Amino acid sequence: RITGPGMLATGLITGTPEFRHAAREELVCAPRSDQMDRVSGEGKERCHITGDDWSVNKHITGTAGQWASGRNPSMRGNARVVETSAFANRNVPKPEKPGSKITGSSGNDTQGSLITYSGGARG
Amino acid sequence: GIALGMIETRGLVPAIEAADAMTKAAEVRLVGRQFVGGGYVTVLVRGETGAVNAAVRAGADACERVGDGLVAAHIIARVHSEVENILPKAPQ
Amino acid sequence: GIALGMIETRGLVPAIEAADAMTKAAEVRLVGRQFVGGGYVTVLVRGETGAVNAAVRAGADACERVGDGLVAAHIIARVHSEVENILPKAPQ
Amino acid sequence: GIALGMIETRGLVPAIEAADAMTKAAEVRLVGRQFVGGGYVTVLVRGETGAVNAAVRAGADACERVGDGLVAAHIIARVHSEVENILPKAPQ
Amino acid sequence: GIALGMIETRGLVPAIEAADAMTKAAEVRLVGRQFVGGGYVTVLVRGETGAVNAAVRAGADACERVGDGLVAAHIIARVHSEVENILPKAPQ
Amino acid sequence: GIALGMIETRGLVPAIEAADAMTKAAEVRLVGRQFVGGGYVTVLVRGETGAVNAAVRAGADACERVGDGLVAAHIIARVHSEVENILPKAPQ
Amino acid sequence: GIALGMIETRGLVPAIEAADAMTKAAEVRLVGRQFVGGGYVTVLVRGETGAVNAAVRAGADACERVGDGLVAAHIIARVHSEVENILPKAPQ
Amino acid sequence: GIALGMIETRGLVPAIEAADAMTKAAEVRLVGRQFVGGGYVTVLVRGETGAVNAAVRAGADACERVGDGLVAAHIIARVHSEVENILPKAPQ
Amino acid sequence: GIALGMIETRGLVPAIEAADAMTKAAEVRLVGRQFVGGGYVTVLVRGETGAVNAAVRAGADACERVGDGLVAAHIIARVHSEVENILPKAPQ
Amino acid sequence: GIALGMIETRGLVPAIEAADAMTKAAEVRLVGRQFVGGGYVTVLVRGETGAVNAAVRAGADACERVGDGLVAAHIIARVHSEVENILPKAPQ
Amino acid sequence: GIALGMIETRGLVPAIEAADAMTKAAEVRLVGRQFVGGGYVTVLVRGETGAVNAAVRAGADACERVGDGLVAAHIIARVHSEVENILPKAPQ
Repeated sequence: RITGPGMLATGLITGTPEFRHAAREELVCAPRSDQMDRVSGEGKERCHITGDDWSVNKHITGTAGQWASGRNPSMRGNARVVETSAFANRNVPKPEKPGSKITGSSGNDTQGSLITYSGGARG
Repeated sequence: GIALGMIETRGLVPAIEAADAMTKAAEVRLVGRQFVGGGYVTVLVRGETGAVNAAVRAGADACERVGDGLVAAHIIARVHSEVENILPKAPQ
Repeated sequence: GIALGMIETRGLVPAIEAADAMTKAAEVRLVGRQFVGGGYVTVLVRGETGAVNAAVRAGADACERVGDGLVAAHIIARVHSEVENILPKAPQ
Repeated sequence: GIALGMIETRGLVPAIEAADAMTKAAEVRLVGRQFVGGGYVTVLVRGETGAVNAAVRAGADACERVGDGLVAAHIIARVHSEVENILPKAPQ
Repeated sequence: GIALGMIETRGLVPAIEAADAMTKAAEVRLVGRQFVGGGYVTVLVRGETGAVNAAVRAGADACERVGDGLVAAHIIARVHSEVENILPKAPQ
Repeated sequence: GIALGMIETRGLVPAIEAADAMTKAAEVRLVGRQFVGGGYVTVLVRGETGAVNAAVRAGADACERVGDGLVAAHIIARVHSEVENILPKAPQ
Repeated sequence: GIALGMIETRGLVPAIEAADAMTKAAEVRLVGRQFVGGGYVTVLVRGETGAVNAAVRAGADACERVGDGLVAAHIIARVHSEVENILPKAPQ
Repeated sequence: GIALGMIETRGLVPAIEAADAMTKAAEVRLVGRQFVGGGYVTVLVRGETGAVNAAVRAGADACERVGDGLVAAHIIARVHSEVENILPKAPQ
Repeated sequence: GIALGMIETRGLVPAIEAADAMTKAAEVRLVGRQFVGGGYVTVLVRGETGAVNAAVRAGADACERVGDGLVAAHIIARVHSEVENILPKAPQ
Repeated sequence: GIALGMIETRGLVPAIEAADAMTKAAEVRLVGRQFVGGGYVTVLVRGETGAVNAAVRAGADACERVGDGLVAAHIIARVHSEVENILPKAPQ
Repeated sequence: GIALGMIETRGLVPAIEAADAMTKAAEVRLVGRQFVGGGYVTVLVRGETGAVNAAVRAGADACERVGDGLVAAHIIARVHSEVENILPKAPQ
């Protein structure tokens, strides 16, 4: 009925006037492969040190566990991560490889790594 | 104008198109363009509330299908005085 | 204020909305906004324990659906004196 | 010299190849190169509307097959005055 | 003490919660907070070998479920003099 | 030497290996290392077309299996004058 | 010595563990710790070929399980004179 | 105020009613009335984006049931300089 | 600001809530709070048309369930010049 | 303190009881008593957010069954400076 | 310019929206706006062929649903020198 810049981006905009919801919301050390430790050096628990070690059983209580996490209130949220990085883009879709049809002694290795000259042509 | 309208995008090309449509589409001044790191680029404008609503809507619609695309398009009609400390004043 | 309120987000638009909601909701001071990197933006506030608790709840709800969204909303009633050195004093 | 041609690539090698193809194809100036972060790189060129339509197409084709590739190819025929602030004038 | 204990986390909020937990848990002194990049924050403490181990385990538990979580937790009882050059001394 | 040879890798280790292999293979100048962001590290050389054709190929073969890998290996025998502004002239 | 040993890791905690293991294992000199970006952290050691080879092997095993793990572990017996410009001379 | 609000109608009576409704409803100056030909009469008003939005809505609601009716209601927040020389500059 | 927005409530506690929400939502001036008598209290604000709209929506939503409730939430884009005399300019 | 806690009742007897229970329970100063009219009485306290939250709760429980009863019990942790104009500074 | 772009619409509200979209999109000079009679309003823009193509496409898209509608959108790269006589040189 009324046209103008208001009609655009109906779902995308999040703002103050109408979007705001109303009245609603064997071995001494355990196998390296089959073991992973909380602390990763010096405090590693893989190796069964026997004696008066600094390890703590379930009977003792304090300094770790609920006695550390519970102190400070916290909340968590499901925000969306794409992880744009060189590692993440290591499987990015790519166009068909350039093909070399040069017929001269060009040192043209078509079995090695892709060396693209200007325009994306292989060489 | 004290209203704030921010549009966030993955990459710069969608942001510059969003800024172009945002400014062409109403009275708004491009106060800042911030690289958030990780790809995210935020372009934010200032103006009167009605103008910012039109500018933000134009930007979100324009840049929705440019490059990686739109992440956020948000409006704050009056940002608290504290928040002004973390907002750019003139474009850079 | 001793209490520290923290809200992390994926992008700057949710961070600004969170900071605006935090400051509006209660008596908090926006000590700093930090660009952690790789798309993370963290907003820090300091105030009395009661205010920070109210502000952080307002911030988490405000930015929950804005942009990529909220990562963490954390409250620390009293930081150890050592931690004070790694916290921003004033925003920039 | 008002049309803006922007090519965004994942990495810098495709960005440089796109820049070389764009400047070779048409009579366009390479205003700037920007590291958007997160692996994005954007190359912007300025020229006549026809020259920037040819350069962008030439650049997009060239950098498609180089490394991670092209994320976006965009043309802004008329660029608003405000946007000029966030547009680099010359390449650093 | 000279033993070094480090906790790595995704985002600054779990990093600060860790540093708060380690400092409060045992007799350790916070010495740095590094922004590794990519949304990774490392908090390093120094103290007696026993104290550092107790602090780091407490910190790991504390930041394990805050925000994007915990990446690593490490203690080096004795650090070679060479590695002292790539370690922060006092938090800035 | 006016030709340009660029190699982009995921990380600094393959980049340094690529840089070493290229400079050791032919008579080329290592003129820049560029942390593009998000891990991408571009190392680019300037030399004769034959020297840079043989340097880039050796570098690519050397850094392909090192670390995360090799993103792109590119050669531009003739570089447009405009693109010369966005190319390093000496190591950062 | 001129032999160069480079170890790349995801995060800093593995890098510090790697550097500690390397400097402890053999007579190598830690010359730099580079934050590549994207999370990668690269520690470079210079020494005699025998010492660097021993140092890198010890480092690769020590940091493999720490944090997000190891990305690369490389040895270059002789580094070209050109590359040494892009190699840090001493840690910072 | 640089926003333009236009309300076409069939016949003059709905146009005069729309012109009266729009000006009374909000702060908009009536730039003109053009007899488009074929029984279409367009009334154009200028003002702030928010004012024009209120005026145009009021005008459309007033002329909907007056005579033949409403053809178009449109709001242009920003008018390009070119379009100026085709609009009625003089209010009378 | 020409535009006027009035919220009427049963009691004063809802009126104060509406006034706080309105002034926080957008850029408006609380020009008066009137005790109509018989339980009604009317808080009315002045501002731009766009800001006033955003303000009254927030005020209506905020005070809807506080105390007895909300009686009326009215928006006038521009009052007649005559009605300006019976409107407060600053609160008593 | 700046947090505002308002309790509204039908009649003065519950309002005075609310003031007594509120002021006794926590550390909040009684800033105003307002006769809205129609039988409504409003008692206003100002204090720290934690202090105000305990006081409003105590007052509400206390006046809930005294006379006609409790119309409302509201807390505003931070009142906009505009609303400060319409609030009593001290009691009558 | 030589390229001629024409858009015909039913009424002046669909024509003004096109004219605004045309000149905004590309650097096209608006030469004429003709009331053909019978409720047809034609807008002619003159510019470069590349600029006119973008202008007409933008103009046609913007006013397809604005008012009674778009009749047609026609681009002529170069008109015969004879047809220049029946074209409007400047807007009325």
